[PDB]
Amino acid sequence: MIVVSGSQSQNLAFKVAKLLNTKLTRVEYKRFPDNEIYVRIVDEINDDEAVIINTQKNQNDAIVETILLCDALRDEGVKKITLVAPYLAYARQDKKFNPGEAISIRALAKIYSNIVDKLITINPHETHIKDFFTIPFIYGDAVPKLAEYVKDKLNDPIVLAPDKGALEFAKTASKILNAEYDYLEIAPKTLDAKDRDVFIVDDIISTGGTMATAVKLLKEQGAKKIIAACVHPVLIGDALNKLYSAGVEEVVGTDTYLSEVSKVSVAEVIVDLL
Amino acid sequence: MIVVSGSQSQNLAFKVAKLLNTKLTRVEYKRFPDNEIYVRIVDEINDDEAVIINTQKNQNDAIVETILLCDALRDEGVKKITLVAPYLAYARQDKKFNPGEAISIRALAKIYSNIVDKLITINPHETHIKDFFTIPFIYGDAVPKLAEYVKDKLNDPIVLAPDKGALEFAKTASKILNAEYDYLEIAPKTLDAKDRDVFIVDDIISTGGTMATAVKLLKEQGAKKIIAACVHPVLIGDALNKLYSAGVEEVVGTDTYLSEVSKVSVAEVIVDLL
Amino acid sequence: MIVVSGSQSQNLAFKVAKLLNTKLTRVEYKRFPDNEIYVRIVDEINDDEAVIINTQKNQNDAIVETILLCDALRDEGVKKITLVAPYLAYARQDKKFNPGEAISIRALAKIYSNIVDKLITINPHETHIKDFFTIPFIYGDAVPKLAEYVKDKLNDPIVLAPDKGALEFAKTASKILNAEYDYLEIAPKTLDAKDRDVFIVDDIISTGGTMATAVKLLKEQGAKKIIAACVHPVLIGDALNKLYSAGVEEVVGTDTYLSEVSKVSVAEVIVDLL
Amino acid sequence: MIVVSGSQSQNLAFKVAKLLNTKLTRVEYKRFPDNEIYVRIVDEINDDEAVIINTQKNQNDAIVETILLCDALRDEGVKKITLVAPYLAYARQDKKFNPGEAISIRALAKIYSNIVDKLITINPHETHIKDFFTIPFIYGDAVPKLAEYVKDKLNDPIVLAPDKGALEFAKTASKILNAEYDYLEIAPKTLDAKDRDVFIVDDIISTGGTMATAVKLLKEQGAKKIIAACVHPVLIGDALNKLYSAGVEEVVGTDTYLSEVSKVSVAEVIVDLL
Ligand SMILES: Nc1ncnc2c1ncn2[C@@H]1O[C@H](COP(=O)(O)O)[C@@H](O)[C@H]1O
Ligand SMILES: Nc1ncnc2c1ncn2[C@@H]1O[C@H](COP(=O)(O)O)[C@@H](O)[C@H]1O
Ligand SMILES: Nc1ncnc2c1ncn2[C@@H]1O[C@H](COP(=O)(O)O)[C@@H](O)[C@H]1O
Ligand SMILES: Nc1ncnc2c1ncn2[C@@H]1O[C@H](COP(=O)(O)O)[C@@H](O)[C@H]1O
Ligand SMILES: O=C[C@H](O)[C@H](O)[C@H](O)COP(=O)(O)O
Ligand SMILES: O=C[C@H](O)[C@H](O)[C@H](O)COP(=O)(O)O
Ligand SMILES: O=C[C@H](O)[C@H](O)[C@H](O)COP(=O)(O)O
Ligand SMILES: O=C[C@H](O)[C@H](O)[C@H](O)COP(=O)(O)O
Repeated sequence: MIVVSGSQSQNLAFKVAKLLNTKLTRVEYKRFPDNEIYVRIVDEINDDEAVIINTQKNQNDAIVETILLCDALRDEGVKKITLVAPYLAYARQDKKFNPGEAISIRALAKIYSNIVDKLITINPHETHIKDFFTIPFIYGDAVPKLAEYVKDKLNDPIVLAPDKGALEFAKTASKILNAEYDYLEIAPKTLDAKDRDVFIVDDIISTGGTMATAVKLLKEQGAKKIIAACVHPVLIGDALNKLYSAGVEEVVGTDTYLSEVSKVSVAEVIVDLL
Repeated sequence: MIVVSGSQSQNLAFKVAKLLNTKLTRVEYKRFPDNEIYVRIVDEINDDEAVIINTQKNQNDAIVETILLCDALRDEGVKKITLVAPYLAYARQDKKFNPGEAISIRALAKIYSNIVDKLITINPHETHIKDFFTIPFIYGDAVPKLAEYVKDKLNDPIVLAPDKGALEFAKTASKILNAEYDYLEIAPKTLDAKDRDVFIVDDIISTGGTMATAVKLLKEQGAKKIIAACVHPVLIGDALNKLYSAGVEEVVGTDTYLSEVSKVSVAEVIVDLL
Repeated sequence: MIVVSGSQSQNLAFKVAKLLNTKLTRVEYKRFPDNEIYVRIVDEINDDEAVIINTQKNQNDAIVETILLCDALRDEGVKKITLVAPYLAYARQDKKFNPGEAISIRALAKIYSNIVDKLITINPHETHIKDFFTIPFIYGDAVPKLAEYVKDKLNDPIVLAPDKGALEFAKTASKILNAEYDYLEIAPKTLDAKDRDVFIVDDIISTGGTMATAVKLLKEQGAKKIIAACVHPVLIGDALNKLYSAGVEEVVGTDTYLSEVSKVSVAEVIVDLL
Repeated sequence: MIVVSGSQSQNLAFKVAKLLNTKLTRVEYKRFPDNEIYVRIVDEINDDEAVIINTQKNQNDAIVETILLCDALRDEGVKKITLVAPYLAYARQDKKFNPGEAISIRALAKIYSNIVDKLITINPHETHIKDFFTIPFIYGDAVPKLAEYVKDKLNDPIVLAPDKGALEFAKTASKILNAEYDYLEIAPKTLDAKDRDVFIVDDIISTGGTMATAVKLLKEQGAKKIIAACVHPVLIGDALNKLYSAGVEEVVGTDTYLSEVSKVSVAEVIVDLL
């Protein structure tokens, strides 16, 4: 297998290819004057199985660039193309939340199904979206790498899921830290934050309103050191400043989405799925 | 048939639907906080044949937005979807100009072929790109509307094609103005600009280097009033200022690509192809 | 005086320089790889009084590009620089609408005051913002050019201001069309739309919610042909589609802000203010 | 003193305020529908001396946002405002490299001089640009934090400055690693890479052409483990992929400019300058 760097995951692709003990296939990427995307496989591709690693922070650009990379790889032989999209755009469009809406991830699933043979992503908004794929849909989990990152800096804490739906993440981290978990329902459904360190984990932190709320509250409940983590740190606008004011000790996310707090890497999570 | 407005051609769609004596189907379009595209068909769709009019100035956004609109229309019935993309992005990637390059328009042609039943565009960079489509590929011509726009403001001129490859456009306009045509090869292959009004037409004006050159020269040859026209006025950066300095009297383009000189509309050119 | 083209008003600058019977001073503009702005005065500047015409659709880019152009012009002699900013960004920040907010136009007024000797803009959100300038603050009005555009296509109509604060524009247009004016307060404070053509004018159409409302209502009141006009057609997202569905016959704006309906030019309005 | 977070340095501001044992002043930042910037100081400001930390990756946005934050802080009391701009945009425009060009950093220096009382930046392209400021112009150095980062992972290496002008950085790092330094002039002016680990440091890595070259060469000269570092990792386009192919073992930059390799923080470098 050869590893192809997408434009948006050049360092993750490198880390992955390093773990796989492979040389990174040089791939040229540029924008024409009008801004159109240009991809070209510089190195020679003997192997006929390629792995494309390109996250989708810039949703549309990533989608079109992937469509073009596939065309260039097929045209170079490669019988099997595996697409690694750490952050998969449009996954929040599970269903028709209103009449006339378009189920985005479904439409794109159809396209991915005709251009790549396998799709691997990290912590999708919803795993049921696999039903839309006529190809293998793999999803790894980074919560554990997050749990490990903070296990070092939290004195016997309690894991908390901002909302009941994030409970699974809380539990997972809970296991790796040997702590107790629970979720907010506003106050924790069971446990009490009084005088304890807290580790709040969720899959995404977008505007930061969900966490800001949990953080502010937990502090008012007498919690001590609090660290907020998430797989995809979208952190829009002043999200970070929002959490920092709320009192968090630190905010930490992975490199599935570039942010000022993408301290944890999913490189290994990806390698084990290949 | 119903006319669906893409986000990038809202006024052209209106003009077209007006000519077709149809009501414009209200279509909701917005961006989520993270910038993902959101489309929703607000009005009810009884008819089962829709026409999508969305040019691609923002190449990637237009492509993904089209992919989502189709998904929403199929999901609403509509057995036949005709996509009108006045300006078709990635059409300059005709072939592999180097080993390892991706034939962009080919890859996207494959996608258009699986999501729409027919594709109509105005003055593609190359018409041979139809070979890539497993569906009807129609291409109209706006040169005539351009010729008509200036016939009014040029005292017995001569039509000129910047390069030999733009000759066809020159001739076409030439016919509608009853003037003589020719092309630059640097000087006009035959005719002479001395003391005459000149109408230079080409399909695209990107950086403006091609025209700036023709204009500067023709002026040095004693040409009088010069008007530069093109179907797609990409006009990147200081392109316009470049031509104005060169001495053009006016620059005029159509509405297939929004610019400060999109004075001519292709609405009717489109209607006749439907 | 010499006319300097900003990057965002290249065609307006040309039209203005044409009316002033002057040659447009060639100005180079480009972006470095990292996207920083680069300006260079290509032609020689003997005259010591320059006029910069650069609207601010891309607010921040326009502000910094203006800051750099001034530096280049002073460095070339030019004792007096007049800045023409058809659309003046940040003008909606009149005052502190909340404790801790920044009065944007005030901060920028201070900057304009130290880099240009005179500022001319078309239809500011609020004219009181002149108090913030330690230099001459001129503001022209395009409503008349708008009134003239439609006088040709509306059978004895009535001018309407969407809100009481847009009354002034309604009246102005009212005068040039000899029709009666009035404003919505929801229904017209006096006149009745029943069986009449309507011309609704306002200074800005952003999301389109204000007009969409007026249009829908007036139609329900039995109005006939309706045309919506505005000086600055910001028309965000699906604004146009919104108005078209509401039933407007046409939407028309000026070239102070590039849109698909910038059919009217303020070139002359500007020339008379110089 | 209070620490104000700019939108582009929210995490660095937090780290700095943490080191300063101060609470981060909550600052609201958002974009209106048309994209204009909106800033509001949410918390109360008793102290009359503020420190603004906002790097300029998005050059123009950062400049205007700073102009607005100052206006809001003065309006809140604050007699002294210190601006920390880790990465200072437009610093490469030292002088007029051509007739008619604008000395960008000079024009902006004038503005910074009238809105802030002190300016602190990390590793400017040129320090002579201080001549343009009528206020205190401080510049810290991150090379040492970079040297420290790699001292841990390089077996007795040699520090190399890509070009003679980056020599100073090489020497600095050289001191902290006790290794020998030198520069490329193509080959190293003195030392030889044969069988040795190499640490190449420069202030900026933009397109990556400078380093890619050094790396490729040094490898051809038999160098072993090579690590490339820089203060500002602009890393445009495929820059990283370019270096990785060239053979670098790792690329590392600071958080003055967000990138996928901003592993080293300048928080402390900044704190010591306050
Ligand atoms: N990229 C996005 N950002 C924010 N909201 C989204 C996005 N994509 C879809 N949505 C909406 O988010 C809501 C998600 O509901 P849920 O999955 O239950 O959290 C629906 O109203 C979706 O239309
Ligand atoms: N969007 C674009 N802008 C500029 N050049 C392009 C674009 N798409 C492709 N090209 C290149 O333009 C050249 C076109 O050659 P031709 O079609 O003969 O004019 C080839 O080197 C293409 O790779
Ligand atoms: N560019 C903008 N777009 C939308 N709203 C804005 C903009 N600039 C300021 N505002 C806000 O618009 C409101 C305008 O009130 P008014 O001037 O009475 O219409 C205040 O809450 C301002 O903060
Ligand atoms: N942001 C930038 N990116 C790339 N080049 C720039 C930038 N700003 C200025 N320049 C140009 O870079 C060259 C720098 O020369 P030097 O400072 O000797 O490396 C001059 O021709 C400048 O006009
Ligand atoms: O179930 C979990 C929710 O989807 C996330 O908590 C939510 O998407 C995060 O959004 P925000 O940070 O803007 O509150
Ligand atoms: O054959 C015609 C050429 O393709 C066009 O003249 C060319 O694409 C226009 O480009 P520019 O205005 O940047 O010179
Ligand atoms: O007084 C007039 C109002 O300021 C305008 O009607 C308003 O700003 C237009 O905004 P929108 O088109 O988003 O409703
Ligand atoms: O003196 C040092 C040079 O300014 C830098 O080496 C240069 O600016 C880096 O540019 P690039 O990575 O695009 O070669």
